[PDB]
Amino acid sequence: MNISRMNVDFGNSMYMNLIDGYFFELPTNVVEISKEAAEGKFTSIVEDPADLKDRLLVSTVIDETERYFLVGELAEPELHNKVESHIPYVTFLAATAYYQALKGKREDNEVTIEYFQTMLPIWLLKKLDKFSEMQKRMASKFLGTHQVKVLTLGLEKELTIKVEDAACRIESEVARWAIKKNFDLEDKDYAEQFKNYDVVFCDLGGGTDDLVLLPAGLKPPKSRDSFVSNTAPFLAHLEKLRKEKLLEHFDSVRELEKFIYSNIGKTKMERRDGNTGQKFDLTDIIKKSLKEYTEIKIAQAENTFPAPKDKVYKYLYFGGVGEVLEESISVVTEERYGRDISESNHIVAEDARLLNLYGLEVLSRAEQVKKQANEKEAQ
Ligand SMILES: Nc1ncnc2c1ncn2[C@@H]1O[C@H](COP(=O)(O)OP(=O)(O)O)[C@@H](O)[C@H]1O
Ligand SMILES: [Mg+2]
Repeated sequence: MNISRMNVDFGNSMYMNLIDGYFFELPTNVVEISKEAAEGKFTSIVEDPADLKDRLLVSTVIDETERYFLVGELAEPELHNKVESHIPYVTFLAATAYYQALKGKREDNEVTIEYFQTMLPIWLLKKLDKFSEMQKRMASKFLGTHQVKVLTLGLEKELTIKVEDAACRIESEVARWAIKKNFDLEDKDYAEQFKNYDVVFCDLGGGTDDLVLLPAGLKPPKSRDSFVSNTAPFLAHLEKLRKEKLLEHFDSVRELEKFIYSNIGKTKMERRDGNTGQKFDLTDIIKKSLKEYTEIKIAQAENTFPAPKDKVYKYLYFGGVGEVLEESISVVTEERYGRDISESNHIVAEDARLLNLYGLEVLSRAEQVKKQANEKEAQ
């Protein structure tokens, strides 16, 4: 099987990837188990490749040792350095094997990837004096030939995966390409509102909040000071909310997190007991808590890059939390700056959760065009 473009967002909450324009995502969990635990782990055969996604049991050889991993939703009932940790690498292998099983032939045991692309979080890059070298090591982790075994009964095989070319971009910053261009590499009219304003890109996530200062026209950051990461996370805010106000309704922060993004955006946020179908309106409690958090976010962003009083900044909010907070952001910015500045200067991205990934996708299409241009000039 041949893959032209593969773009990966190793999130803290979800692994997400686009493979030749095809989207799917997996829970980030990777649990390492022993050989005997993996045997007699999985009991009944599966035949439909789609079922593999929730049943990812793989092995791969690491430092000449064959090790066994539960990946994604199968790892569920059981901030890492993205470069030196095996977790992203193992997730990538399982993801690729899943896509092969879903879209490819049973007897095809080989996958070639022309162009692999991922990225690194700002909090990790800022620890080093040079971003480029860490990004190069990240890319090198995926370049070349790898093998993985699928041990899920019914879909067993050892897959050889060959990555011909690989690159690593900067999270949050790279998302600007999803605003600048569409996948046909046309300039977006949507980006014109940022033609004359420096923009603070606010990547609001579950575990970090990363901000990039983009000079007018969504141009590259001027220096290292234009990249900032914060850690007083959204998940801690939810788990404090759960233990204080909602202990009755959620036994884990993951449950509360799932209920919120599933239910934010409608007028009533209703919790549904499965046994008796009884109803609990949790709307007031939740929007109130989200507004609190948003007030902290707006203030952080405002204070992160001290806008000089002869400059007007605009703010573009994204990430999965940005998506959830969209309503809250509109309310809070209107209270704080007035309606006019709220609407024109505080923008929540559409596809906020997927913007980084989409930025990779745009770069991979430009790269793909560049390649074909180069190869035809080669005569
Ligand atoms: N459809 C969705 N699936 C999963 N999470 C979502 C979804 N929509 C919004 N979210 C929110 O996205 C957050 C994860 O944000 P993300 O940008 O992935 O940051 P991180 O990678 O740090 O978790 C979750 O806390 C969740 O509340
Ligand atoms: Mg992210």
